[PDB]
Amino acid sequence: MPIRIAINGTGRIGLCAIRVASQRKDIEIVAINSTAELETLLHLIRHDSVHGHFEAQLNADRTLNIGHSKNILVLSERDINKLDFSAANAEIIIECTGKFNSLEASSAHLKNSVKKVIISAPAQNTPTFVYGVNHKNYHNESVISNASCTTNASAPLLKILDEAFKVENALLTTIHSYTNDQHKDIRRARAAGLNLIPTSTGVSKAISLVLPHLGPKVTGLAIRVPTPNVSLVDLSLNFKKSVSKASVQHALKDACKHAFKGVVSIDEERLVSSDFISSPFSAIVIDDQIMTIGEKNAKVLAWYDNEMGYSERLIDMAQYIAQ
Amino acid sequence: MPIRIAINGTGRIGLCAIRVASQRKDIEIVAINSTAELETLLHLIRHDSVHGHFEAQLNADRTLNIGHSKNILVLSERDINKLDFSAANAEIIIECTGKFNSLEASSAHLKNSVKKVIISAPAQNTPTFVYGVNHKNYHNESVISNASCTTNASAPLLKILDEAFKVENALLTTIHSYTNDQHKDIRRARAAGLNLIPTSTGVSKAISLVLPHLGPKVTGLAIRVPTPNVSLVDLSLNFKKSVSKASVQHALKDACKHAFKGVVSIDEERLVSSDFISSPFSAIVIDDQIMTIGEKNAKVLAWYDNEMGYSERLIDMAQYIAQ
Amino acid sequence: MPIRIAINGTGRIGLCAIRVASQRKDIEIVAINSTAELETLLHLIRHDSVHGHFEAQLNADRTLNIGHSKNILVLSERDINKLDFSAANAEIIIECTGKFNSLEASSAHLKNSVKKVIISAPAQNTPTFVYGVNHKNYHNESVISNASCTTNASAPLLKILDEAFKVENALLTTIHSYTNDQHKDIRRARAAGLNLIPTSTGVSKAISLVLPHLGPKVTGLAIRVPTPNVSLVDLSLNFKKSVSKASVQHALKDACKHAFKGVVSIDEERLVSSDFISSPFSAIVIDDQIMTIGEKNAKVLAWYDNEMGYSERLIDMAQYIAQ
Amino acid sequence: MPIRIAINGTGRIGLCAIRVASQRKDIEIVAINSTAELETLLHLIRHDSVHGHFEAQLNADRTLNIGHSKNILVLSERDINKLDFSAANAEIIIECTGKFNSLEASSAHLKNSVKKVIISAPAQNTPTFVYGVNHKNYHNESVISNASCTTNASAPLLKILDEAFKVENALLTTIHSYTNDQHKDIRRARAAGLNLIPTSTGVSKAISLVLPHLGPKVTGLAIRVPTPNVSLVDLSLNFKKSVSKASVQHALKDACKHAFKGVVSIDEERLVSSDFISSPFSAIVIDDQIMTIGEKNAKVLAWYDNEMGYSERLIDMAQYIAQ
Repeated sequence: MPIRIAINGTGRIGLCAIRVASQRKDIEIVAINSTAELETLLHLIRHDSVHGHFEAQLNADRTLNIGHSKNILVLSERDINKLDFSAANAEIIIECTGKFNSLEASSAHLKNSVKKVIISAPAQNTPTFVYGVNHKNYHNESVISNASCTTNASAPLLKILDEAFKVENALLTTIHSYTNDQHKDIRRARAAGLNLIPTSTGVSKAISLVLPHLGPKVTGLAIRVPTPNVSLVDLSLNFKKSVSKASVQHALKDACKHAFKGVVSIDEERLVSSDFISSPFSAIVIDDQIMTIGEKNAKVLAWYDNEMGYSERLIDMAQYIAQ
Repeated sequence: MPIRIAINGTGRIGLCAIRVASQRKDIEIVAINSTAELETLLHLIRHDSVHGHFEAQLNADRTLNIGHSKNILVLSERDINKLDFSAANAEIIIECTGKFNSLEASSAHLKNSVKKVIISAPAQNTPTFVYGVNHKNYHNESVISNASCTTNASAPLLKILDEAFKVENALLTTIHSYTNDQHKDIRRARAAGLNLIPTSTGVSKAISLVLPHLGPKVTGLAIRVPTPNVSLVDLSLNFKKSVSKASVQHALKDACKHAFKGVVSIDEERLVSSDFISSPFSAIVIDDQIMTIGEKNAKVLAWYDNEMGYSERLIDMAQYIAQ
Repeated sequence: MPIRIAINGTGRIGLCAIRVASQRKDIEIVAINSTAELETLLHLIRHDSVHGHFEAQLNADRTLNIGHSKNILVLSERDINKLDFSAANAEIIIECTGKFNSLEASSAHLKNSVKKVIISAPAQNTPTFVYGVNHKNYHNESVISNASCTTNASAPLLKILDEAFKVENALLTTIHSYTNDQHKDIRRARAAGLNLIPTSTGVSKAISLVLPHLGPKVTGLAIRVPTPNVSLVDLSLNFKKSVSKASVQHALKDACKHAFKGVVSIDEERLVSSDFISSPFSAIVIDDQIMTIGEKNAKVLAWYDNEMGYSERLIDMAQYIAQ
Repeated sequence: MPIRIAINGTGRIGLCAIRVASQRKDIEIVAINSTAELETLLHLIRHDSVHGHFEAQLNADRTLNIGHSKNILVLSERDINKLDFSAANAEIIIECTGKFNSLEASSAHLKNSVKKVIISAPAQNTPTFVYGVNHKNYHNESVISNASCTTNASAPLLKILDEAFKVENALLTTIHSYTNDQHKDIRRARAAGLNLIPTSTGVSKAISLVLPHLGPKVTGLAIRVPTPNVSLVDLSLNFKKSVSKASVQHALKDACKHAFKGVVSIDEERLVSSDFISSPFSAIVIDDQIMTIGEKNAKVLAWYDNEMGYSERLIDMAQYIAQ
């Protein structure tokens, strides 16, 4: 029987999760909770400025029909304590509202038929997993976090490169595309659309949750830029083992054939950011721009769609934790 | 007597050089050569989408009157061999067309009253100087290059940090704003306005010209982004001496008080890119985003206006080489 | 004695109103109410991505000192019923929060020393005035609306052209720049940053409030575009009197010399949108693009900064209603 | 036998024409002339920042294989007098370089196997046709123009509305998206990427070529905006017959069912500009934003992709003139 999931929240990540989940034969979306009116929700599923058009229909009984999910109940309840996914017999909640990003808050979902919650964001006090990095450490936790799009891109690369060459230290800069991004930090009060905006983002702590040995050896920051969706991570690494451009390229390519198949990819075609809109990978390595200096240092860049790679991992994690 | 300069070319750098030079009492712009009609040239001097409005007038005899340069002869001759700055008695040519970026090509200017040429770009076979880095090595060369805006930003920082801590290696990434940017590299055939575009840029060779000891120890790349003017350089460095965030901050601040006064600045106000439009500095360090990891590694970011800092250095170099 | 005003709300319009009011010797800003911390508010006054840097200081007693307003009390009270501008003896409130855009809601300000409220937006059930159009009809109303930036641009032009040629009908399209814009209309749910977005905006009703005879003769719409601040209105008019391009140009120019001096301007210099960032005019006519067809029809375009023209009118209206 | 065409020039319109023609079973692309290297041309066919990825292969003999065109000879000859499409037996040239936009210049193609030329731009002294408007007036001319994307959008609407209601006069404003746009007009010297730019465009003359009775009754202008591809035309019309919003809607809808089937479409779904990227229609009417005022005036808006609608018409015209 397909895994019965419900999506809570229909911002960008929730909408992408709907699209992704609808294409998986081992998933049934049984319910969506949205603040939008039904026809607005249908509109936003069908039409997207970056991801294009998508087929979705309304059934006669005003459930939705999308891909393999032919009978999706639509709810509109803001209060998590009143919200009741029981009529749809949901087993896993994908928590995409941004309002309950903690263990205590999202635990309010655990009632009736619901067994598990995956939070689509970093979350306070919450066991955190990145698919391909530490997801096999999962041990039946009922509320988990899928981390951030940034960590989903950088943690796979760090793991691959540490296994090959042994990371001594690394500095990460994320060029974070935020046109579609819907703090004690004064720069967050300034116009996203007109500016490059450097931001601290808790890189060391994030990495520590999924790669505990590396957390203390890495740090970095983000530069928010006014383009949509496709972001880049730039890792500057110092290794124990000597490296060349070729050896770094070969280590990354080998990983994509094996342990990170379907999660990390290599671009050998010299493409640009817009070519990776809607890419399902967590990271796409820019093969020709790998460089080394001295014996022990390298720079590695990788693209990612900050919605679609993440959302593909979200649903991968739902299938995994359902077993 | 003020130094008699002529500006060849009225693209973005030539126009910025006009504006800069007009405000210096020790400079007289005696001539401008432009492919534009006279009233078009006047328009483009007065009105700029990023640098705002500027006072300029046309004299009765149809010379221009701008700041301290009250009698600017306007020429329109494409052929360097026919071009004759003699009627204006020009001594130094600021070569801003992009058509003669070599020692052999720009040497065609050396005739009549002209003694020296400064090329506003990297140039083949041409002695290269960055103000504050190696300009005191100047030894009466008649044709020189002022390098690139990128090297003008990164070379001062490398020099400061090497003097303080000894650079073992460094990796540089420039986030290059190219909305106002008027190769064997296929990515250059793609839409600048819609994409992040990674590009090789010959970092090691560029640094080697002005900091020969460091050239072999540094490399990097650029990511072209569709914002105007204000760029960022991100340096990831490994040092011989142990560093902290504080010690790096103090080394940079001390340099701006002394050896790099008027060339490098520090931002302690947590500003964003648009705040540095039209800045005269080669680099403005982002003080709060300096970070270290391990004992020996640091990341330093700095802003620059890719036209105005460079153009202020261009005119600084003209005053210097005139002695 | 200068007129004692307080600004409620420090979004874009409130910040622009602060800057404007600070430069008027007949105004004293006595208080600002803001949800921001004091140092954040100071930052946002001093630094603006589109309007540039502005001088502001903090006094020893932690009032603000800006231009002619040397002792500005800073409050932070969200609840209009608890908010008390009495300590600063404010007489007029400039209501810029967007939360009280009705006669009933903004009437909660009328207590203690406060005599009048000007709402910086269209407001339900509220007497509405556009400076230069109908402000001389003011008759001591204690709560008024300054309409919208769009109506402030279009209503002056309609008035001028109706007086000259007699408007039979007109169609208005506003190209509304919304990068800095902080409904039953599904298009409002789509990405402002990536799209041209056509929107109904109640043109006929808006015009009817300030030009009652014309309201029934005009309609139109807006197209929201992802550029900042500088908008354009495009009016297509059918007149009773025959017109030429020249006669329309002359009617507009004459009005700017007389009845609309300081409110409407003419651009004879063939400028582009960025040249009018921070312009104080309600509308700047694009003289060379006026056209006619047939005997009776014309098209007239005009620029405006959707923050600064409006905010200059807001303070003009405060001075006027204070008498 | 399929019609043998060759595409001269591989800018945006040439590349779109390749993609379009490759999907038509009654067309064979026999040759492409490009200044690009072969692998660069292949890259630009396969990867597009706005139109996405497209399947194309290189055959063993280094012809291209795209859709129904399995044997495309690739040439690289800049000189029209040396260029020889004979080896590929081309019958119709689609002239997309922008270098030969006149009857005299493009007549240099008429040699060897070539019978006809279609110029993908307005062209001096050249018979001009818009598909659906006047293409049935074609009478075996050997060199023709397909006009501009703007005229392809506006002329169909003018024809429909004139037939229904009789146009007395009209004013047209085109919001022309020019991020992907690769004069005596000083505004053309300013930064396209940062500005709204009003431009005269010879509307009356353009319309006169395809709708001679209407040319004298219409005029207008363009406003160039920094978004990609999807443009809007805004027509303000005065009619002899009385109109309502409903009657205008019905006239446009009826035309799309009949005389303009496949050329004009209606949007009843309240979509935004990005939803029409790569649309094949010359114009897509914005049904809900049609408005009238008085008895005789209306405003009609319509979207178009400024590359793809035009390129679909270009190939439609090639099939038509081949008969």
